[PDB]
Order: sequence, then C-alpha cells, then structure tokens
Amino acid sequence: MERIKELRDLMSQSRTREILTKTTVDHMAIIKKYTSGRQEKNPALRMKWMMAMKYPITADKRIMEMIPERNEQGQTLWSKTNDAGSDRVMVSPLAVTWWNRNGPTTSAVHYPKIYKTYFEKVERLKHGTFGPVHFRNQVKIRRRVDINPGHADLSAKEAQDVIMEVVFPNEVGARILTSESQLTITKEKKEELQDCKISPLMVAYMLERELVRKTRFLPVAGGTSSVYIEVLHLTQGTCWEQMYTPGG
Amino acid sequence: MDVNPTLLFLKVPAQNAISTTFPYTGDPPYSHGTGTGYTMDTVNRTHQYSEKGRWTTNTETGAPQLNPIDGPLPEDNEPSGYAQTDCVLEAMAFLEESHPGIFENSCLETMEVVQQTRVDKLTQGRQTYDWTLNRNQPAATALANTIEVFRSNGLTANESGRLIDFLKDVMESMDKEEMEITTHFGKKKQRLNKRSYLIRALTLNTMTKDAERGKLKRRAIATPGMQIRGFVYFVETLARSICEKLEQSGLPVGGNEKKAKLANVVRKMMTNSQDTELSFTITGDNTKWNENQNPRMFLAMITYITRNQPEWFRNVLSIAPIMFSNKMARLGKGYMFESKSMKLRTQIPAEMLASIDLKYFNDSTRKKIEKIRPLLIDGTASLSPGMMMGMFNMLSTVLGVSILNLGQKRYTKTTYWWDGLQSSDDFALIVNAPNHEGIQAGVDRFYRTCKLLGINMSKKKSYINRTGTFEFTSFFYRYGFVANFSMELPSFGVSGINESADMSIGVTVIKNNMINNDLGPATAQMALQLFIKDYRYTYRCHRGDTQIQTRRSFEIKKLWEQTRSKAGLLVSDGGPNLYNIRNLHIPEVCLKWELMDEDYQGRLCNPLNPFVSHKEMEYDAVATTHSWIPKRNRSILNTSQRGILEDEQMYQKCCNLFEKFFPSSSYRRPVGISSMVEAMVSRARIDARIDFESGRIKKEEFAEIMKICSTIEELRRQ
Amino acid sequence: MEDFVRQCFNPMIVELAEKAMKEYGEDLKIETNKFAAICTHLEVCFMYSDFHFINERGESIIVESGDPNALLKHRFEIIEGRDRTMAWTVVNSICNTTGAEKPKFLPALYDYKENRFIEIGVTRREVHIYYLEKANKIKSEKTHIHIFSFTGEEMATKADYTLDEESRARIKTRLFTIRQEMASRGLWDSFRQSERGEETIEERFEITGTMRRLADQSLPPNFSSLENFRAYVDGFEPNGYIEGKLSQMSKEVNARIEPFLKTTPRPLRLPDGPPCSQRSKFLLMDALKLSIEDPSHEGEGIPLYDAIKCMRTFFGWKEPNVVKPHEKGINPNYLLAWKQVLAELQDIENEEKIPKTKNMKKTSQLKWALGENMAPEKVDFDDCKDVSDLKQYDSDEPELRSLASWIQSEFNKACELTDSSWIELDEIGEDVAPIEHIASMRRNYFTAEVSHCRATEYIMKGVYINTALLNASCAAMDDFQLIPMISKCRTKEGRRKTNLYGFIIKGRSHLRNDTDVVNFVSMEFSLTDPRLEPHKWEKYCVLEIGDMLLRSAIGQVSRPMFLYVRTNGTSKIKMKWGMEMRRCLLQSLQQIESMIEAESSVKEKDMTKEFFENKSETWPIGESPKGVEEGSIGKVCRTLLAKSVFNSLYASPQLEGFSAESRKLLLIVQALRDNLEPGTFDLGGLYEAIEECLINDPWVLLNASWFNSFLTHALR
Amino acid sequence: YSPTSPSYSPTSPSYSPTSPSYSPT
RNA sequence: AGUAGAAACAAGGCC
RNA sequence: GGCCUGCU
Repeated sequence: MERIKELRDLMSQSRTREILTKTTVDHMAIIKKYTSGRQEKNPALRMKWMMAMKYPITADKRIMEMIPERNEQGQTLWSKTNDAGSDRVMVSPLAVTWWNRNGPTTSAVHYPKIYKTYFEKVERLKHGTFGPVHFRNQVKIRRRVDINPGHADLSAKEAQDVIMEVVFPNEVGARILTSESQLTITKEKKEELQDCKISPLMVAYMLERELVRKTRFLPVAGGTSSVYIEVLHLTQGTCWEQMYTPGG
Repeated sequence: MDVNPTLLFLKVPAQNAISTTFPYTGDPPYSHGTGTGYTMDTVNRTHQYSEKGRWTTNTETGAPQLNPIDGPLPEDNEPSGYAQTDCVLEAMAFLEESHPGIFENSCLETMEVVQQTRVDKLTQGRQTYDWTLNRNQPAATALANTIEVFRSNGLTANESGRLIDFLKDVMESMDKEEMEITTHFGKKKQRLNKRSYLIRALTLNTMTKDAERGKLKRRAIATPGMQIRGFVYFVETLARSICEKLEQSGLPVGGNEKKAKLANVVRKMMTNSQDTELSFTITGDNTKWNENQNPRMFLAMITYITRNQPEWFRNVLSIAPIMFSNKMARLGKGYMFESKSMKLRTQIPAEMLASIDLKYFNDSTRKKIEKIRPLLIDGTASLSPGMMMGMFNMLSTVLGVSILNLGQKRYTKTTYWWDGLQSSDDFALIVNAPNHEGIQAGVDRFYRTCKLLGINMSKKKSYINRTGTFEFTSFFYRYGFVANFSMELPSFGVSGINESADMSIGVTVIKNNMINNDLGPATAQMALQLFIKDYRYTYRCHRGDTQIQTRRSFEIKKLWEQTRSKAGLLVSDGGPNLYNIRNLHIPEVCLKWELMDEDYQGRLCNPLNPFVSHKEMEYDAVATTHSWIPKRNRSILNTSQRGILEDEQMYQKCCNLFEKFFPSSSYRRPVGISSMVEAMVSRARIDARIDFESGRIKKEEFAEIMKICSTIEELRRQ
Repeated sequence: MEDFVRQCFNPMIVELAEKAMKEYGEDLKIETNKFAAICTHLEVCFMYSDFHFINERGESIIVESGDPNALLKHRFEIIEGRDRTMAWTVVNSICNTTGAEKPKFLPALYDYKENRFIEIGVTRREVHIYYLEKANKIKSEKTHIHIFSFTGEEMATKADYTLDEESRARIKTRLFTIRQEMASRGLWDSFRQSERGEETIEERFEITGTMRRLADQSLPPNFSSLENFRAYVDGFEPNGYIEGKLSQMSKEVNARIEPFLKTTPRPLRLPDGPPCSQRSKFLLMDALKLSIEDPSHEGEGIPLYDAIKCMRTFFGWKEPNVVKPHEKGINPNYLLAWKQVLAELQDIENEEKIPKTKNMKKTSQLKWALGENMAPEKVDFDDCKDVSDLKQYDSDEPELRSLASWIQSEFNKACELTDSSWIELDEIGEDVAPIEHIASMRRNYFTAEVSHCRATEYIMKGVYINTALLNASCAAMDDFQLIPMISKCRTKEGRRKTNLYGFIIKGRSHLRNDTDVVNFVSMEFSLTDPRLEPHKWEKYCVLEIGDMLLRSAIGQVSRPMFLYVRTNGTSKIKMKWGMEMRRCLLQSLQQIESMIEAESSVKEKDMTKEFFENKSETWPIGESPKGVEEGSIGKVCRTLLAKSVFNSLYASPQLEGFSAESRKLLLIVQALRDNLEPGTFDLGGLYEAIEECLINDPWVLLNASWFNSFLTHALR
Repeated sequence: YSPTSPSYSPTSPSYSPTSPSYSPT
C-alpha cells in the first residue's frame, strides 16, 4: 500500500515527475548506473590512502539513529556530512566494529542454508582423510574440468530461468519450462522454500551459484572429479603428490 | 667476492630462473603530464609510414585524409603501411577454403547477437569520451547524455530498447540539419551545425597511458566516442566468433588455453617431422602494429566475411571501419609553460596549437607542431591512415591467423612450410625444411608476405633458434612451459575493495598461483603470512592481544575482551588466523562458523545492518557487515557540474522505488518500453485486483488504492 | 494514408498503437497498413472489454456510458495493448492466483467469472482458415476464441459467445463503417492483399545521406562507390595475386638470418660522465642505529617516545658543524634545521605527555629546505603571453652519468648475514596434512635464512618509512610533522630491541594526482666520513654531531659520528609501492623453492635439509679474482632477495626498459649455450635499444656491468 | 637451523659499522 | 634547492 | 581570514 503513497509523493515534484514520465522501463539500467564517480584504476592505492582519513566508509542514513555519535571514549562513529551523490552518510570503521560488539543481535540459523555450497565444502574438508606424500614427477597436462562440486546439469540461461521461476513466479515472463527434470528440481526447491524469510534476491543468487555449472582450464594430472578439483592445490605439486579422499 | 646475481645463469637455464629478470617489485613508470606530446608524435609517425600514399580531402568533415592502400610496394625494410587489397583478399579466401563454412556460421551467430542485443550493453564499458561535454565520462553517463540529447532533438527510435535501434538513431542524427545541446555552465543552449557535430562524433580522445611495464618511453592510448561504440561492439563480436573457431588464434581464450594451444602446435610440428627435416621456432614480434592496420583493410575483410548475407547485416557491420577511416584524434590536455624570470606558469589548451606562435616550444616540439599543423581542423588532427590503440584486436588477429595459415604446404608449393600461433601483436612461427637454405627461404617468404599484408615483423626483437626453447607473450617454453612467478607478483597485496572482499581475494589469489604458476607449499605459507600481515596493517585490525595503538584499536580490544571463544573472531575483528595450505578454498566466515559465539555470530551477519551494499576476478564472498563500500572523492563540488549530483540522487530514488514495485529488477535487467509511471500504476492495479479477488485486501483498501492510482494517472496526463 | 489512421480512431488508441509499433521496431512511415491493422485490432478488443462490470455474484450491469460505482468489480481485464512485459506479468499473476494453464501465446482479454482467456482477431483472408490456425496455435485450448471479419462473418469455439448481442452489433457497425471509409479511400484491396506479410518483420537498417557520403570515401584508392566495391569483392576469386606481387616486389626486402656465435656478442657500451650518486630515500650501507632494549613488538609504543628514549642513550653530542656542504644549497639552513629538531625533541621530552605526532614550527629553515612557496603562481595565457622568457617546461634527456664503485659494495653488504632477526611473522593455521608438515620444515629453513639477511632490514626500513610518510601526509596536509625512523629486531640471544636511524620532517603534502611530490628533509645518523667517496654524497649536507666511543676487538676506538641531512621527495605512487615492499621475500623464496623442488624431483626424497645444512651442490654466484665463486643455496636465496629489494628501492623507467631488452639477449645467449643454433635478424638494433636505457641510474649501470661480466664468463 | 655463511668473518671486523655498541650496556 | 624525465610537482578553484 | 577538494 505504501508503495503508491511514496510514488505519489515522489511524482508531486516537477523534476521527479519529469524523470518518472520521460524515462521508459528499458532505460532503467542506464539510469541506475548513471554516476559521475568513475571506477578506480588502482584500487589498492586508493584503499591504502583512504583508511588514513576519518570516515572512509559510507553507510545508510539509519546509522544516524542506530549507532551513537561517539563510543565510550568519544571517537566519532559517523558524521552528518553526506556522500557525494547519495543520501548515504559517512562513517568510520569504528562504526563497523561498534556494530559487531554492540549492534542488534539476530538468529542466523538460516545462514548455513543460504550459503549451503560453502558449508558443504567445509563439511567435505572436515571429514577428509589424508595419506603419505610422494615425491615424483607430475605430468601436468592442461584440460577443461568442472569446478562446481554439485552442478545441477543446467546451462546458464536455463539456470537463470529456473531461478526466476522459483524465486520470482510472476516475473518469469513468456518462458515455460520444458524438461521434466527441470520441473522435478523446481518442485523440490519450491517445497523446501514454502516459507523462507530471507530476501528473494539472496535466494536467487544462492540457487544460481549452486545450480549453474562452472568450467575452468586447469593443469590437472589425476582426478578431474569436481570433488577432487576443488582441492587441486593440496594434492598436486611440481614434484610432490598426496593421496586425498574427500569426505563422502 | 663481488656478488653477481646474473652469474647464476651459468648453471640454471635462463628459462627456469627467468623470474629473476622481472623487476615487477617497484613502482611502474607513470606519465607525469600531458599526452599531447605523444599524440602528435603518433599522428606524425602514422603519416610518415604512409607518406607515399594517395592524399585526398574528405568532403564532409572537410579535413585531409591519406589513403595508402594499394600503394607502391615497399622497397626498404623500414615499416610500411602500404597494404595490398588483392593480397588481403587472397589471405581471407585461402583462410575460408582451409576452414569451410567459418564465415557463414560466424555471420549467423552475429546476426542472432545483433538482433538480440539491448542498449544497456553499452554501459558495460570503460571511460568514454562523451561528445556533449568534451570530457571523459563513465560509459553509463555518456550513454545517458547521448540518449537525452537524441530525445531532445527529435531522435526517438532508440526507445525500442534494442541496440540496433540506437544505431539507427545515431546514423539519422548525422543528417540532422543542426543539433543542439543544453549543457550547464542556469544553463545555455549551444547549437552545433552539421559539420561541427559530425566532427565531434568522429573525434577520439587521447590520454597518456599509465602503469606500463617494459618500456622506457610512454605511449598514448585513445578512447572512442559514444556513437562509434556500438558498431565496434558488433564488429568485435563477429571477430571473436571467427577467432573462437580458429585453432591458430590465441586471442579469445585465457592463459591456460593459450598454453594448451601452443603446446599442441609445437608437438604437431616438431614431433611429426622426420629425422632429416629441421625445425626452427621464431619468437618474433611485430613493430608498429597499430600504426599500420589501415581501417580500409578491415572494411575489405568485413565485406569478404559478409558475402551472401542480408544487406542490413552487411551495412551494420561495415559502418564501423567507415567511421574509423575518418576519425579525428583529439590532441589532448595541451602543453604547459613557465617563466623562470617572472616566476609564473601558464597552461595553454591543445586547441590553440594551430594558432599559437612557435617561439615558445623546444627544438623538437616546434618541429612536431610544424609538421602536424596541416592536419589540424578545429582543434583535432585527421588520423585516417592508421589505428590509435587496438579496438579491433580480434580482427587483426584474424589477419595474422590468415597469414600464418597461408603456409600450409598447400599454398607454399615448396618443401618448406610453416605454422604457429598468433595473438594480436605477438606471434610464434615454426618453420620446417630439409636444409638450412630451406629455412632461410621460408623465413624470407613469411616476411615478404606479412609485408604485403601490411604487418611488419620487428627485426630488432626476433631471433630464430632450433625448435624447443622459445617464448610467446611472456610464456617461456623449454621442452614444456615453465611458470614465471614474477608476472603475478603485483596481485598478492590487498586488492582494496573492502575487508571480506580483500580476504577472499587474497586467499583465492594464493590458491590460483599454487595451481597455475607452481607456487610451492612453503612459499604459499609465507605468502599467506605476509598477506595477513599486510591486511592487518592496512585495516588496523590487529589481533587484539597486542598493545598496538591505532584509531581502531580501542574497541577491537574491547570486543576481544567481551568475546568468549576468542578463536572465532574474523581476522577483520582481531581474531586469529586459521588458514593453511588446506583451507585456502573456503571463505573465512564459513571457516570459523563452528568456533563463533552466538551473540557475535548474530551481530556479524545481520541483514538489518546498514553497511552491506547488497552485493556489486571471481572471489568467493559471503555477505557480512564487513562488506561496506568506500566513499567517493567528492571533487566535483568545486566545479560547475554540481547539478549532476542532484540528478544522481533523483535517479537513485526513482530506481529504488521501482525496485520496490518490481522485485526482479535488481536480479535481471527490466525490459519493456512503457514509461516508468505507467508500469508502476499497472502493477499496483493488478496487485490490488488479485489481492482483493483472493487475499487480504478488502473493499475499502481496494477503493483507496484505485482512487490513488486514478489521481496518479491524472497527474501524469497533465 | 496516415490521415485515415490518425482520424478514424480515438487519440488514445492510436497513441498506444504507436507505442506497440515502436516496441516491435517497425516504422509507421513504411508499414502503414500494419499500423492500421494494429489500431483496428486494439479498437476491437477495447470495445469487447468495455461496458462490462461484474458484481457480488455472476452477473453484469453492462451500462452504456458514465455509470460507475463503488463496487467496480470490472468484468474484463484487458491484456492486449499493455506491452509484452506487463502483459506477461499480469498473465502469470492471474494464472498463478487461479492456477490455470498459461497460454503459450499472448491472449487478448480475460474472463473473471468463468476464469478463462479470450482471443479476438481481425482478418482480411478467409475466416475459417484464420480461425483454425488460431485454434491449432492454442494448444489444449481452454480459452475461448472469437473472430470478427469486416464483411460481418463471425465464428468461435463451441459458439459460446459470452457477450451481449448489442455489443456484437456495435462492433459490426464499427467494422462496417471502417470498411465504408476504406472503400471510399481505396486502400481496402491493398489491405486485403497485404495481410500475408504483416506477421513477418524484416530489419531495414540502411546507409543514406552523410553516412553513405563518408562510406564512398573509405575504399581502396581505385574505387568510387561502396556498392561497386562490394560488387567487386563478392565476385572476387583467388588467382595467385600474392604470388604475383611477391616477384614484383623488390628483392632488397628480406629477412636474412645472421648466425649468432660465441664471438658475435660484444660488451654493452656503458655511458660516460660524472660518477653517479646515491638516490635512495634512506642511507643503506652507512646507517647507524641508536638502539635500546625494549620488550615491545612491531607497532607497540609511541614512535616519538621510543625515538627520544633511544636518543637519550648516546651521551657524546657535540655542537654540529658542516663537514661536506651541499654545493647547491644554503647549508646553514640544514644546520639550523638539525638544531631546531634537537630543540623540539628536548621540548617534547620536557612535556608531561608525549603526543602521538608532533608538528614542527614553520621557520625559514624548514620553509626553504622543504621547498615552500617555490612553485610558480598559476596564471592564464591571455596576459602572460608577451613575457620575454616564456617557454615550454624543460623536457630534455637526463644528464648522463657513469658507473661508480660504491653501488657494488652496497649490494655486497646487502647480502651478508646479520646477527639479528629483522622479520617476525605471525602464526599460521595448525598443520594437519603431511604436505603442511613438509612445508613447515622448509619454511623454517627459509625464514631462518632470510630473517637474518640485511636486505630484510632494508625491507622493514622502507615499509615503515613509507607507511609513516603516507599516514602523516594524508592527515596533516598543512603542517611539518616529525617522523622518526624506527626498526625493531631480536638479537642473537632473543632479546628485543628498537632502533632509531634518524628523523624525517614531512612538508606540505597536498597530493592530488598520484605523481605529486611531498618534500621531506631526511636527517640520518652514520659513522662513515663523507671525505672518502665525495662523488657519492652529492645531494647531502653531512654534519658532525657527536663522537661515539664504541667497543671493538681492540676496545675503545672513539670514531666521530656524522649526520647526513638532505632534502628529498616521494610521490603517492612511490609511497604505495614502498609500503608494498614485502613481495621481494616472495619473489626470492619462490625462486629458491622452484630450484629445490626441481632438484628433489630427480631424487625421490626431500632435498631441502642437505641443501641448507650439508652445504651440498652449490651455484655460481659472484665473481672474485680467482674466478667465479660458488655459493650455497642460502647465499643464492639471500642474493636473489637483495636483488629484488634493490629493484624496489632503485625503481625507474630505465630499469624496466633495460630489463626487457636484456632478457631478450639473455635468452639468445642461453639458446646459443644449448647448441640450438640461434639466429638474429638485427642484433645491432637490439644492442642499441639496450644501450639507450642506461643513462644515469646507478642500479641500471650496475646491472649492465653484471651482464657484461656474464657475457665474458659465458661463451668461454 | 642457524645460518652460517663461510664468508661469515664473524671475527674479521673489529666492530659492525652499522650496529655498534657505544653504550656501556 | 629537491623529486623527476621527453613533462610535470614543488598546492589549486571561488568569493 | 572563512568555505570547498586530495584520481574530476
């Protein structure tokens, strides 16, 4: 309901109405990326030179009311000065650590689910067993492999369509799924997300990461199974080698 | 004893210890001023490798132009830009014969791409020169300004959203009797006549190149306007499609695939040869590559590629070389003066070089101005007979691959033959023969053919040695590629995005170098320790136990004291480092999940926190409060372009509201050609309708929302 | 014919039809009949939708005009003429809420009481064929289909016309009137015979006007128009043009191979001129240290307090006087600057608390030494035009300078093993896998063999100096700070120490570009008398400040102590790449690891232990009068680390150019030494390119000297 | 492991020029 | 003076 | 003196 109230308030003014009316839906990407600040040519130099200043971080306006002006000692955590081309206000890393040590708590019980690939990776590593290390020449041939341990056998476009249907049912558009496997996986995902409180964008990104298959050109010699290629840096060397059995 | 590191090569073969001879630990040379001293030199040299060409005078831009194609054959080894059209077409025809159906399939794929691409694709680019402010603006800003001017001046076919429609608008613009723009200085309307706008659309902006390794003299790099961007995009798409189908083209692939291709070629050539045949690998390099690829040859190639294709596709592909053949190279910032006696300095714009007296300059810049003056027109110099920098690397690589193919022993008609791998500006050619004079003849034939096609081999940076040892764009090969670790050294430091991003990026870089560049276990561990040390010293996030005194130490110590399981804090919050050679592929926050306190765990990854930026080398990242974004320089405020910030604020407000209405706008770019207000109102009406039909919305709320939408529509229609 | 479409229909219908045509990409100027057809279809669907409002139950009032109510409850929800995106969004939303089957193609309207779609079309061809095409197009059709031809013929599926017959009559009258107007105009036959090609869309990109006039001027010289050139290329067929032009071309254009032999290479031609001088930002070989045992690590402690405590250990201070003037400066200014720094240290010491940073007073001495008000005032060219001496900024080749003997000695001292521990790295994750244990052993070896090198002392000095300068110049951009140099190490017995080389006084540091200069007068202690290598201390202003009493193998010796004052400058990029100086360790250690692994591959067992302890197989490093002297793997590691550190310290364009152009020749020589029969097209050009880089940089000259020595020893 | 450079000359120099003793310690 | 090397910094814009 | 900028 409040969406239309905000739209009315926004269009009430002249410039906002003009931008709202003239611009079409297609130009939304251009308008979103419209910015005067150019990209950093040397990010490292700018970062090293920026942390020396006070307030090298920008945070939403809510910092004004969510974090005090100064901590116990009296070091400013945020400044009312606004950013260059946004309403975001300027804060110092003291603000980030103050949030970490005093900020509002929350139940992160759903975090392992959203980032299920990384925690599955840790699970495999924790239960893995090592063996003796062998010094012997390795014939490091270069070939294409799969880096995604649990790729769901879908193309990038097909995976994007599945994500959009699962997380954005109305925005799917003209596309209609064809393969029965796609329908089965879609139902499997939909059943387990019948009630999830995290934002739709995060769910979509997670499904995209854990469904799309990735391939990279690597100098592998022995293995090529996605579980083994994950730890390629630990079981393959110029002269040494090791036996590794991922947990599974 | 006088220690002498270079004496180590008496025992270690040069390839193995080649990392020693890469001084990639010190600051790279940086241009200290104006790139207008190198741009004039580039223009003069480009006109000096083609002076025998046929002069003329463009009848639309009204500037002199040079046409070296089909010029007199070169008589000395010096660089020559006199490409022969017949020879270029022979190379392309033989390339097609050796690879049947390459051009047809490439044209089909590119036809699909061009019919499908959207205007938004021009935003994914680097700095571009926007013709409405005569400055360098990000790609998105330049595109937005261009579209605004087009809509204002009557051009509106780009509203369809496809890129080809915007190209139609661009072409129809050049015929417009008189464009007008409304740039600020309260704003003024500046009207550009046909010729002025045409010269401004073809102009190229030139800035000096910074952070260049392996050269003593600075170069100049140019960035094209916004009208020529789309055509270049389509031509590059076609060239990439063609190169991906060529076994001898290394450009469109990554480093490891280059290694694979080069190893395959060497195995095919050296091994298949019998005992009696010799082999010789030329690790050459072409000189003045850009100053000789005449765009007219690119037009000839584009016309030969697109034979038997729809006329519209042929035209939209050919428009790019036609625009590049008439390009004007904007000089640059312009020189700067001083007065030792009077103790003052002045800056002269590059525009007034055509009118300024020559009593101020040196004995070299005076000659450069005297020689470049005839080409200047309204502060820009005609640069027809060459390229400025790349922008066609794929097509140039296609030409190189064609010339390499032209010696398959089917076109050589002689015992000697050659092949190899071509990457734009760099080649490795592998000759075979039954006797040494055969190799000599093969090398002469290759050199002469390349000279005919308009590409010159550099004779001061090429050597020929028995096959085996050789080099190729810094991938040294000694009976198997040897990994030089000094090229990837600059990547190890903290990248500088933010805390979590930096940790992920550093650990990922260490892992990748362990995989590819053969970084040993002990060296990987020392790199990890040094990276953690640098990261702590840059983010002030020391371990907490230490008595370090910094602007951030007080509450890092406080948090350390507060926590129970001190072995779970993120390295960004003063926790211990838990990585090793076996954990490099696991993101940090996912690594310490078991060791984290419930309170700290909840506070850390809290969606409500105001620092996460909702996301933005593939570094594996996890959303966390340490994903904040750095500020911007805020240097615009002093200038006269203050009003742009209000435009940014309003655009962000509108796009955030739209995001609120359409959930998928953030994920997938929103398509459609209905104005934003109409889309928002239609979505609101349908949402209310469906909710009332079966949902929570009742009659009162339905009536209120419908009347609000009605008044919104009324306000729109005004 | 645009008048007909613009007049016979309502303004809104024509407007939305224009929007649709623009969406699909067509141009109304050419495909006018398609525009009229779209407008007619839209009007048909709108008349179908309008005048229908459902209520509480399944019935409608079907008012005639202007009869709204609070219970709107629209009977129809138009789908046509909404844009593809919005149309599909609404279709998916209604299908989801109802749960029906989404039609494959876009319908026209929707039925809420019955919950099904409706498709309406306008046809000029035979009605039955169009209707059956519609029916078969709609797979498993659950949606009603309706067809309205101009002549009046009507059809549908099951004849379930769920609409008021008055609406049907109204639409029939509208179509009949439109037919009358078309017949009066005379485009009706064209519309009837033009429906076949309306569905297909052909791209009509073209070149005309200025673009064509530019294209006609962008062809090979002998062609006149683009069309003629395309006709020529299309008819092109290969007929031996390349082989025909090769013979025609001159025979002077060749690529003669000149064999490279043991006698071909010659020593590089080092420049000639006055000997070069020191250019690093801090003394390397002549660096005294006033130390004091202190149980602190890395950054613990306030640098000013540490510096003053170190200063309060040496009691031999005398009255400073100059012993090697600057030859270009105002040396009394340097003497007064040192006096002021010492007085300021006394001042801060007398104070209760030690400030984190101290800002020096803006006196004339610091003002001159730090170059304040030196920059000429910026002015526009309009008035500064007739100035007699107005010129271009002096941009000339750097002054040539020759190679001195001091750089070799500095590189020698920068490879020896000290008796301290200059680098103390933090802990790493506990090792589990056997690779981790082997790596830990090898890393212990490396960090022992590299922590004691003096090149690591230089690394730490540079890192600290650059970090301090960057942080101070980013905060106090308008005051002269005072940044003492500090470095901490563990003695041979493990006792911690803190060191004080000298002091830095940052100047005004308003840095904007990443090449600007912040001048900092650098004051350093030392024990070496400048009157031994005067050509090396060209830019310093050595003073004699004290007289130490050190203990040696003989006991008290009492040498004098000196202060090497100088001005200097560093940019925002040099400071960054000096802060990032710790990658030298990575470079050298990666090389050593590669060598050790390469050897250990042949012998199926780890070789690091005997490499570092047994003093096993050695590499040729260095050059003594007796010949080339071998060195153990430890010395190779230290030498490579020192080379990397000096590359970082003496970085410059000359080094980059020489490194590349000499790697080329080194590879050629290596190919010769492998009996690969090398060959060069133009060796003289390569030598000239190499010799162009050696101008005045001491490090580049030293590297060229090493290369000459290597060429002498190699190939022989 | 304690590094030991054959050219050590641990007794050759009477005093380290850079890191002396001066102080009574 | 100093950094630096084919041109710049050694503060700049406005009221 | 005051404001504003430290890649514009």
